[PDB]
Parts: sequence; C-alpha cells; structure tokens
Amino acid sequence: SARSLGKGSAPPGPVPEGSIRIYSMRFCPFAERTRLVLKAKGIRHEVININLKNKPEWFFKKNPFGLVPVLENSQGQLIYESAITCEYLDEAYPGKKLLPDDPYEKACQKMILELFSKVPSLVGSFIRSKEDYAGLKEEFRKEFTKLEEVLTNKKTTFFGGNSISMIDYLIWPWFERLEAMKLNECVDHTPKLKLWMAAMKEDPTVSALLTSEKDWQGFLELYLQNSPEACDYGL
Amino acid sequence: ESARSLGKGSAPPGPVPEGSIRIYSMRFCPFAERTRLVLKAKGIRHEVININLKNKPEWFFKKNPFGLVPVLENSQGQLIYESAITCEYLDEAYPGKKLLPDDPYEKACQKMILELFSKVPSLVGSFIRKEDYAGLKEEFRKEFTKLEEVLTNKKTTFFGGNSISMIDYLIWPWFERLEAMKLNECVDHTPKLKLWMAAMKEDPTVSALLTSEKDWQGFLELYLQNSPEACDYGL
Repeated sequence: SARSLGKGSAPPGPVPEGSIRIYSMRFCPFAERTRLVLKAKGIRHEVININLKNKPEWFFKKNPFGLVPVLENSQGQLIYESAITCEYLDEAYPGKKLLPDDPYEKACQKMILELFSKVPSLVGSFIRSKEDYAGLKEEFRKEFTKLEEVLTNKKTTFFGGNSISMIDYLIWPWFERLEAMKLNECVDHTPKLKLWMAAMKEDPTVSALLTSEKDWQGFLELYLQNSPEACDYGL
Repeated sequence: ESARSLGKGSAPPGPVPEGSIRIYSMRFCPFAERTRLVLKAKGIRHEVININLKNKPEWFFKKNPFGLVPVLENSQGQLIYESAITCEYLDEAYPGKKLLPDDPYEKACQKMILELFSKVPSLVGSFIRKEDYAGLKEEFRKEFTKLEEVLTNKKTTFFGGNSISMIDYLIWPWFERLEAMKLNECVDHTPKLKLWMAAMKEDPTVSALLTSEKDWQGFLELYLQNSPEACDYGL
C-alpha cells in the first residue's frame, strides 16, 4: 500500500467522504511538512506515494508543477505548494490552531520562514556532488546564526513561542536530515538552535514521523545511483 | 515636502502616532504599490515615508534585515516586511471589506495563482535591464498564457471571482507597467487577460494609484544611471 505509483499506473479513484488524500514521497522533506500538520491536527487521511524519478502520466493533472505534496479532497479540490497545503489544513480542520490567530504573530512566522529560505537549496547542493564541503558548511553556519538571532530576540524555546507551532514544523525536515548528513558541527556555534533541535525530537508529532538515518542513507545512495527504486527503499 | 525620499544623513523618523500605521515605500516600486493598493482599498489611516533606494539611510537597515521596501511600522514599534506578508497583515488587522475570501480553499487558490505569476516580476526586471527583446517577449507570452488559462477555467472577470480581490491587487503593478514598457503586444493572444486589464483600470483604488507613462519613463532614465534624484522624479 505504501509502494510508490509510477509511469503506466492507473489514475486513482475519488477521495472518500470525511477523508483527505496526500500525494507524497516518504523521503521528501517538503511533503514531510504537510504530514507533520496532518499528524499534529489528528486529521483522517490517506497517503499515495509518487515515484518522482518515473512519474505517473495522470499526476500532472494533480499539479501543473509536477511536485509533491498535493492535497485532494472529496469535492476534487487540489492544493499544491507545501506552505499552502499546511495553511489550508490548519484553516479547514478543527482542534488547536498551529498558526497564531494574532495578525502580527502570524506575519512573524511567515517572515521567519523567509529567513530560512536559503537552507533547502544548501541541503540539495550538499547532497549532490569533494572540495565543496568547507564552503557549504560555512554557508550553513551563516544561515543558522540568523535563526539563532530570532530565538535570542524572542527569548523563547521555539520559533513561535514557548510551545511548538506551525513555523517549527515547516523548518524541522531540514534539521532532521542534518545529523543523517553528518553536518551536526554546523550548529556547534548556535546553542539556542541546538537546544531547539533536542526539544523538537521530544515532540510526539516530530518523533512519530522521524526517518532513521539508515533508511535515509539507503534512499540517498539509490537516489544518487539514479535508481527508480529509490522512493521505495525499505519497501 | 513629506513625499521627498529620505537618504544618507536624514534623521530617523519619530514614533508612529496612535491609530495610524507607517509604510516605508518608493513611489515607483511595484512591490510597495501592492501594499499601497491595500491601504487605499481598506481606507486605512497611514503615513508614507519614501526611501532613496540609490542612497539608503543607515537607520533604515534596522527596519528590515533584507533592506527592501515595503515595510510596515505601527505605534507599538512592530515591523512587517515582504510585500505579500504586509498585504495579508493589513487585511486581517484592519476593519471593513475583506480582500481575501473567508473560504480556506478559495484563499489557497489565490496563493496558488500568485505562484503561477512568480516569473513575471523577474522578466520585467530583465527587460528593463538587444535582440534579448524577442526572447523576453516570448517568455512574457508563455507566462501570460498561464494566467489566461486560470481566467478561462474560472469563467469570471477577476482572478478571485466576479469582484476585485487581493490576488488582483497583488499582480496588477506589473500589468500597469506594460504600456509604459511598450509590451502590450505580449497580451494580444490573451483576450480574457486583456479585458481584466481594462476592468482593473476602471477600479477606483487602482485608478487613484496609477503612475503616468511620463513620470515612469522619467524615473527609469534616472534610475538606470544610478541617479540619487531618480526616486524623487516628478516631485
């Protein structure tokens, strides 16, 4: 049931009443954002994994950009872009809100997300390709000092207060891979950010969705080998 | 004159008065025009401080760590930057008619359409910055086709329905500069987008904030030569 769907696969059926579907990939950190929100809010859903190296022909009608995550509900409505999917889920579902309702506090979370914007591309660059490592670790350190400054100025344990909120879940997938990439020395000069990473791993939602560093390395070696079995590593 | 832009050696501004809000802007900046369209549409009491973008004051780098306009500042000293964030903050923080739909899926559609528009501001910048023209005009036609497909599927005059909403004000500044840049032919294959442009010019908020073709070309001639008088052209 978790095996990814690829080129030649049959278009999926309609999403059943009272449920939502996520088009995802088990090792995609952008989709992990949406799955953290789905788990934190206790939302009943179904997962369809997409083979990103051998995409189903029907997947391009779900998203014109051809990227995961994509949400699909029973009315056939489609929502793409990880940040948009997270905001939509917090708005359309009941229970405790992950986004603060104060307009300024909500704007701060979106400004912090923009301060984090260079981190996903650095992770991408690090994974790919070596003599480049030194320069890239320096780049990581500079970006992390910007997040250290936010926590210093806020005087809180998390990026949106003394308890976890949307902003923490949005940036967590990249800090999760940091240790798997053996780049933990990049937070050795950011003590508040380091304490934040330890607090995040103790969160029940974060903890339930962690990928083991061996499963991630299994995926990565298959991905770097350009294998169409990468998305399905560990079955 | 309160409108002349502030440069190096200017005194840092005083506190924002109670009941008001300040926008740090530049009269020919399309990103800050988004924010000004929202302040005008919602009838928000505010003050404008223009920044000399070719002679930036030192005190301004404390208002935004990116050093860009627009920036909002209130009486509590709160600072909000990134044009899309400033617009959403104003819609939530102030009374009157909401520019954003209340439905979570309709709100998500507005943010997805904004993403479909994302290449247009950088093509405008590349065009203003040959022979390059033919290629750049073809890129404009491809991007404008994407917007025409949205209007074709919605069967409405505007991007969020039968009435003007936030998404229209967010993309309008770049369509406003088409005639000025002599790029009207780039929409001659997009009839619905062409009717939308005419409908936008009829809107009282849009009409009140239009820049004359002469003031714009007058600004551009000075800005391209790094003139410190560029931002204050037309007085």
